[PDB]
Formats: sequence, structure tokens, C-alpha cells
Amino acid sequence: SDSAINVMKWKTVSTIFLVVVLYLIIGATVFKALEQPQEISQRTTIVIQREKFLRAHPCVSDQELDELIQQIVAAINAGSHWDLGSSFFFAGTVITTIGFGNISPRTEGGKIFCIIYALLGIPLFGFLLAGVGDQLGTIFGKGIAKVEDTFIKWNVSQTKIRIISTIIFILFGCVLFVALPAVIFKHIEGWSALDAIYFVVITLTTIGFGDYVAGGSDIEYLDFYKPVVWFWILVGLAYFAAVLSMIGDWLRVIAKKTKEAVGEFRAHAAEWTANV
Amino acid sequence: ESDSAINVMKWKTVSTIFLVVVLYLIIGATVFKALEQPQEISQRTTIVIQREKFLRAHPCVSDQELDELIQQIVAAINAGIIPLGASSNQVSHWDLGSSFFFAGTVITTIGFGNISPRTEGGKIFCIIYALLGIPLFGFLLAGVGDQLGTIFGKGIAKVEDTFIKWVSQTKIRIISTIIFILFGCVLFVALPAVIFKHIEGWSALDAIYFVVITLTTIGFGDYVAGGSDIEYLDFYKPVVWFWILVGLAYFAAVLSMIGDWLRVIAKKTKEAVGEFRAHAAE
Ligand SMILES: CS(=O)(=O)Nc1ccc(C(=O)NCc2ccc(Cl)cc2Cl)cc1
Ligand SMILES: CS(=O)(=O)Nc1ccc(C(=O)NCc2ccc(Cl)cc2Cl)cc1
Ligand SMILES: CCCCCCCCCCCCCCCC
Ligand SMILES: CCCCCCCCCCCCCCCC
Ligand SMILES: CCCCCCCCCCCCCCCC
Ligand SMILES: CCCCCCCCCCCC
Ligand SMILES: CCCCCCCCCCCC
Ligand SMILES: CCCCCCCCCCCC
Ligand SMILES: CCCCCCCCCCC
Ligand SMILES: CCCCCCCCCCC
Ligand SMILES: CCCCCCCCCC
Ligand SMILES: CCCCCCCCCC
Ligand SMILES: CCCCCCCC
Ligand SMILES: CCCCCCCC
Ligand SMILES: CCCCCCCC
Ligand SMILES: CCCCC
Ligand SMILES: CCCCC
Ligand SMILES: [K+]
Ligand SMILES: [K+]
Ligand SMILES: [K+]
Ligand SMILES: [K+]
Ligand SMILES: [K+]
Repeated sequence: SDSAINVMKWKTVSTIFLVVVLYLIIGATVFKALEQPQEISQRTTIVIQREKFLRAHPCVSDQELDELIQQIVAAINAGSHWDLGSSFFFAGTVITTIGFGNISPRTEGGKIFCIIYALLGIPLFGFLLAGVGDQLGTIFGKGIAKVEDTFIKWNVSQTKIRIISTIIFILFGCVLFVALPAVIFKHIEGWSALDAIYFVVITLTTIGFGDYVAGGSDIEYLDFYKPVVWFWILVGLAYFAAVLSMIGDWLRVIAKKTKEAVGEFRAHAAEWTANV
Repeated sequence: ESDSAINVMKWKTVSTIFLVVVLYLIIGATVFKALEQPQEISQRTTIVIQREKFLRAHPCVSDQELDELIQQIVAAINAGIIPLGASSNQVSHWDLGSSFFFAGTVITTIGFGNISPRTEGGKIFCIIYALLGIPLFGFLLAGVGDQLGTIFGKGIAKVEDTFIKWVSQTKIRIISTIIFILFGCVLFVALPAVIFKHIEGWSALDAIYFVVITLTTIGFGDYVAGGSDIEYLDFYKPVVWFWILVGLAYFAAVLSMIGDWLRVIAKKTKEAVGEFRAHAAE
């Protein structure tokens, strides 16, 4: 029977799917909870700012303000953006699929090229990010050859120290690729503590909202900064990739334990209810 | 456990790719400023034109405070404001279902980002939500790919039988891969782009563009399906969810297929250089 196996699979697909569906639902309700209020208070005070700009400047008639705002919304569809190096940045947002999109093509040619550039770049960059991960993996693999010797000749031994080693990756990894660069961005970009960490995560997961961008504002940047941030991305993507994947297997583990633990609760209500 | 003889062979391959990437970026960059710098200038001279016609048409406005005004508008437009008087009431951006949409942009890492948290809590949650969701959604997109793969696997069991005429094994692989790309383009690129053109009002190019940008999970968010207030059959948006769920699993294989094509090109070209050497000497 071969449809027997596919019904085993589609059972597993559907349950995950509903987990995702319900993870979204829980998510949605927490975001609306967090953002609906702050959306109201920003919408009442933006109508305050508006009528206060008719009274604090009686020169402005009510009719020609509507015209200005149309002109500004029009110019949010443009904003140099496409200078010799921000177009290099842009090519970066494509092939990493971070895609901040503060900058995005407007020419139909630029869109058509971007389509081609992506279908060829996103694979290509991939191979780099695998090598970047290969080397960086054997770097930390040597690192545990040094730490899995001095702690393994004494106090409590194997099968739990794997749980200690994985902590050292996440802890040192957070420092090198989350903490240290967030501190840098705090000073250089002017972001708060939270915003910098936020920007790290959003960008290294390649979510890349682009509500925050490293380099995006009109500051003096020391000519070493932006290229250090390239290297950070190049390396830090390969880090989160493993980080996300590690979380991946943890879910697999949790899903086994929980599934069989439900089975335990079942087998003890049965023989609790047989007992009359 | 991990010798230096093989890792030197690897770091040789990493570095060459890296410089290919570096150069692919450079070529890219130069084609994009080529395409976009001009149209950035002409929009940016005519925005200074529009400016002076209401710099000096109203000198009573402080005019330091006009450049401050636009700062106050664009800063507030990234939460999403409709600051007007002939439409002062305002549909919610974090309503029941747009926050559901947003949670979608996170765990798929499309991240359009027209909407993004402002609250410190929303940022903190979003960080947690992503580190747990991006793995989770992964599992779904693997099953979604599993089923969809065995669907097309049965499809070729029907087509790899009737085209057995007086046939190779490794050459019908080249016929199969064509029907994946052909039918896949129609189901997941062409047909939905046509839908979007009608429903969203986008041109032909914009729709296809939006498909690709979104299905690769680039997700600039210069275009979004559902983003405006228009009508929305609400048959529509849930169909688009399903399209994404399936279409991500499609591009994943599509991009991966391109992946091995590069592997193949990189083999032929590497050995062709070596031949080009002994044959340019002559
Ligand atoms: C509106 S602007 O585009 O013209 N200003 C800029 C903003 C950022 C950069 C830049 O290179 N930042 C570092 C970086 C590099 C590669 C990648 Cl993929 C992501 C990131 Cl954050 C340049 C200009
Ligand atoms: C002002 S608004 O931004 O809040 N307007 C909305 C915009 C879009 C949607 C929506 O569901 N679109 C389909 C969809 C679904 C899931 C994913 Cl991941 C991507 C996409 Cl395109 C809902 C509201
Ligand atoms: C013989 C020249 C043909 C190329 C024409 C370039 C002029 C600019 C027109 C751009 C039209 C958009 C298509 C670009 C696709 C690369
Ligand atoms: C190698 C066979 C050629 C197939 C080229 C199609 C690649 C897929 C890119 C998406 C283009 C969709 C076609 C839209 C035409 C209106
Ligand atoms: C019009 C399409 C142009 C794009 C062609 C891309 C070809 C990619 C060749 C890359 C060479 C890889 C060598 C790597 C050696 C490890
Ligand atoms: C062998 C060295 C490994 C890379 C160390 C990463 C340091 C972080 C630099 C990025 C700071 C923005
Ligand atoms: C009116 C139809 C617009 C078609 C635009 C061409 C799209 C090119 C993408 C295909 C590249 C392989
Ligand atoms: C789109 C840019 C293609 C760049 C061509 C790279 C060819 C490099 C040859 C290196 C010798 C192996
Ligand atoms: C044999 C696994 C398939 C179970 C039936 C569900 C198929 C629905 C396909 C999507 C319409
Ligand atoms: C060691 C697990 C603690 C993390 C929270 C677990 C959520 C409960 C799931 C049921 C096992
Ligand atoms: C968000 C998780 C809700 C509790 C887990 C429900 C899954 C049970 C599947 C057996
Ligand atoms: C049978 C697998 C796919 C069937 C429907 C796909 C069409 C999506 C239209 C948006
Ligand atoms: C569509 C233009 C491609 C430019 C690259 C030419 C060199 C192969
Ligand atoms: C609005 C439907 C037009 C039919 C598609 C033609 C463009 C290929
Ligand atoms: C945004 C309204 C559509 C909600 C769909 C929910 C599950 C498909
Ligand atoms: C099988 C359910 C997994 C949720 C953690
Ligand atoms: C129960 C309100 C949700 C509307 C989709
Ligand atoms: K992404
Ligand atoms: K993205
Ligand atoms: K990923
Ligand atoms: K994005
Ligand atoms: K974006």
C-alpha cells in the first residue's frame, strides 16, 4: 500500500498547518493588542498637528494643504538613492532576500532586471552562504575540541555536556553577532538599545521590514563602517541560519515529547475509567 | 573528524565564489544606477519645481517650517496616516486581520514592512515571534512541498508512460523538468498575476514583479496584495494566502533547480578555462 504512506504524510502536513494557522491567530491577537492603541494615539495627534498648522499659520488656506499632501505622498514614491554605492547596497538586499526596500526600482527596466537579477543571484549568494557556514562551522568545531577536553576529564560526563556545548554557541554567538553589533549601531546610527537588537534580528532572519536600515540616514559614516556591516551580514546570516535551524530541531524534540505525553494522559484516563 | 587537507580545498572554493558574488554585486549595482539614476534626477528636479511654486506663493509660511512640516508628515506616514479633511476617518492598520497578515510577513520572512511594530512591546514580541515562527513555518512549507511534490510525481507517472515510443532514461528527465517549469509558471506566476492585474489594478509587469519579489521572499513591499482600501471580495485575500503557502514551496524548488544549473555551469566553465589555456598557447 502506497496511498497508506501518503495518508500518513497528509495527516502530518495538516496538523502542522493548523499549528501554523493557530500560531498566526495567537500572533495576530497579540500584535493588535500591542499596536491598535498606539495607532489611535498617533492618529488623534496627527489630526491635532494638522489643524494646529492651519491656526498657527493663517496664511494657509484649507484647500491648498490637501494639495501639498498629495504632492508629498507622490514623492514618497521616490524618496542620492541610486548613487555608485547604494545601488551596490540594493543588489545586496536582492540576493540575500533581506529586501529592506527603502530603495526599490521604479523604471520598468529596473523591475525586469531585478526579476532576472534575483532568480540568478539568490541561488548564487546561497552557495557563498554555505561556504561561509562551512568555514565558520569548522572554526567553532576546533573551538569545542579545546573545550570538550578540559571539561571532559573530571566532573559530570557525557550526554549532558552536549547541552553545555550548545549553550556556548548561542551565548558567544549572541555576543559576536547580536550584542556587539547592536552596541555599535546604537552609537553610530543613534538607535535605542531595543531598536538595534530589533534591527539585527529582523535583518539577520532576512525578514527585513526596513523600518530601520544601517547606513540609511544622512550621517557622516566612517569609511570603515558600512563595509564592516557587509561582513557582519555575510557572517551573521550564516549564524542565524544555524540558529533558526537549531530552534527547528528543538521543535521536533518538543513535538515528540508532547505527542507521547498526550498519549500518557490518554492511557491513564482509560484505565482510571475502566475502574468502576 | 575534520582534516586540513579537505578544508584547504573548501576555502579555495569559498573564496572564488565570494569574489564571484562581489563581482556579481558590482555588475548589478552599475546596471541599477544606470537604470534608476536618470529617473531619480528628473523626479528630483521636478520636485524642486513643485517646491518653489509654493515656497514663494506663500512667503507668510516660515519656510524653515515647511521643510519641518514634510519631516512631520513622512515620519508619520510610515505608521500609515491619511491626514486629510475630505477623508478624516481612517481604517485601522492593526485591525483583526491585518495583524494576522503582519504575523504572516514575519514567519515567511517576506516582510513587506508597510506595517511594522512601533510599540517597544511589539518589537520585543516580534523578535520572539520570529525566532519561533520562522522555524515553525518552515516545517509547514516542507510538508506543503512534500505533498505538492508527490502530486506532480504521480503526474509524471502518467506522462512518462504514454511517451514511451521507439526514449532514454536520463533524457526524459529533461522533458519532466520542462513541464514543471511550464505548468508551474502558469499556476503560480501567470494565472495569479492576471488575477492581481484585475483586482489590484496593477499593470502586467507590476503583477509579475510582485509575484517574484514576494515568492522569493525578497518582499520590498513597494507592492502589496490587499494593501489598499478598495473593495476586496474576501474570497480574494484567503486565496492569496493559499497562493503564498503553495507558491513559496514552488519557488524554493525553482530557485534550488537554478542552483544545480549553476553547479553544472561552474563545472563546465572551470574545465573549459583549463582547455582554453592549453589551446590559447597553441
Ligand atoms: C537610502 S540609501 O540606500 O541610499 N542609504 C544606505 C543604507 C545602507 C547602505 C548599506 O550598504 N548598509 C549596510 C548593508 C549592506 C548590505 C546589505 Cl544586504 C544590508 C546592509 Cl544594512 C548603504 C546606503
Ligand atoms: C493596510 S494593510 O497592510 O494592513 N492591508 C492588508 C494587506 C494585505 C492583506 C493580505 O492578507 N494579503 C494577502 C497576503 C496574505 C499573507 C501574506 Cl504573508 C502576504 C499576503 Cl500579500 C491584508 C490586509
Ligand atoms: C539596442 C539597445 C536595446 C536596449 C534598449 C535600452 C534603452 C533603455 C530602454 C529600457 C527598456 C526596459 C527594458 C530593459 C531590460 C534590460
Ligand atoms: C529554461 C526554459 C525557459 C523558461 C523561462 C521562464 C523562467 C521563469 C521566470 C518567470 C517568467 C514568467 C513568464 C512571464 C511571461 C509573460
Ligand atoms: C544573461 C545571464 C548572465 C548570468 C550568467 C551567470 C553565469 C554564472 C557563472 C559563475 C561561474 C562560477 C565559477 C565558480 C568556481 C567555483
Ligand atoms: C574569525 C573571526 C570571526 C568573526 C568575528 C565577528 C566579529 C563581529 C564583527 C561585526 C561587528 C559589526
Ligand atoms: C505585457 C506583458 C509583460 C511581459 C514583460 C516581460 C517579463 C520578462 C520576464 C521573463 C524573463 C525570463
Ligand atoms: C553575471 C556576471 C557573470 C560573471 C562571469 C564570471 C566568470 C568568471 C570566470 C572565473 C574562472 C573560473
Ligand atoms: C492521499 C493524500 C491526499 C488526501 C486528500 C487531500 C487532497 C487534497 C488536495 C488539495 C486540493
Ligand atoms: C523545557 C521546556 C520549557 C519551555 C516551555 C515548554 C512549553 C510547554 C510545552 C509542553 C511540554
Ligand atoms: C500554541 C501551542 C498550543 C498548545 C499545543 C497544541 C498542539 C497539540 C498537538 C497535539
Ligand atoms: C492541486 C494543487 C494546486 C491547485 C490550485 C492552485 C491554484 C492557485 C491559484 C491562486
Ligand atoms: C540583460 C542585460 C545583461 C547584461 C549582462 C551582459 C554580460 C553577460
Ligand atoms: C483582464 C483580462 C485580460 C486577459 C489577459 C490578457 C493579458 C495576457
Ligand atoms: C484578511 C481577511 C482574510 C482572513 C483569512 C483567514 C484564514 C484564511
Ligand atoms: C505538535 C505540536 C507542537 C507544538 C509545540
Ligand atoms: C470576529 C471579527 C473578525 C473578522 C474577520
Ligand atoms: K527572506
Ligand atoms: K525579506
Ligand atoms: K531562512
Ligand atoms: K523584505
Ligand atoms: K521591506
